[PDB]
Amino acid sequence: APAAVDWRARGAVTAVKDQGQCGSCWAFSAIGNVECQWFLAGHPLTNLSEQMLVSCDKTDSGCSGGLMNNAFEWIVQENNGAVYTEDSYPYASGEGISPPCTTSGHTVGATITGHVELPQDEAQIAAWLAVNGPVAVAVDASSWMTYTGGVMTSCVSEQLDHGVLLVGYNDSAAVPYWIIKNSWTTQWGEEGYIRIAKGSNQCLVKEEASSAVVG
Ligand SMILES: */C(=C\S(=O)(=O)c1ccccc1)[C@H](CCc1ccccc1)NC(=O)[C@H](CCCNC(=N)N)NC(=O)N1CCN(C)CC1
Repeated sequence: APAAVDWRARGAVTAVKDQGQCGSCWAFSAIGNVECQWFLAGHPLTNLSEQMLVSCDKTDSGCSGGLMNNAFEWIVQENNGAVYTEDSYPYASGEGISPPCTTSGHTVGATITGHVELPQDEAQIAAWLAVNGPVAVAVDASSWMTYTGGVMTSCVSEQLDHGVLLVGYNDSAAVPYWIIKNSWTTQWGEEGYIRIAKGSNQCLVKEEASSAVVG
């Protein structure tokens, strides 16, 4: 695989978002993945709707949490692959209350045909990401509360509790690392991103890795 990949440098990753006071991290992870996959299929980079998932995906629990794999399956099986634009279905749950699901009035921004669940293997995930783009991952982020920068090497790795987006890696660095897009504003971490060490299953990053499929 390439020594290092950074999909942000390639124009494939939208701005860092803010879930607000809502446990919708799973929807931010799934949507960020779709955004990147849609771009990488040759379409313009477009913000898509986390609210669609939070309000309408009843196999998940809105501001009380969810699974990115459930979100991808909902999009395909219950929403015929359609993912609405952010502009037409804007985020409204930042104070913890998700408005009721609505269908009419929204504009489809992207379409997916399925999703893949990747091996629980950091090298295989990296190699897949280099060719196929950013990957949704579940992590234990309990120990991320005071992170302000650097490569994390003792992430508490005990219980999957958060969903984020792998956007790159660097195997050439002194301490190889993953580059992760979080959804806690750009004031958190490294302009909204975190680097965790790569090779040691930091934060259980290998355990629940997946991606939408476009086309
Ligand atoms: C989002 C995580 S967070 O950004 O809120 C956060 C904050 C501080 C530290 C760490 C993370 C979301 C929070 C859901 C929540 C739960 C209780 C009270 C209030 C909000 N976490 C998740 O949605 C989580 C994502 C991991 C998916 N993978 C997995 N669980 N194997 N999933 C769930 O929380 N979740 C899914 C499973 N279901 C049985 C329980 C709820």
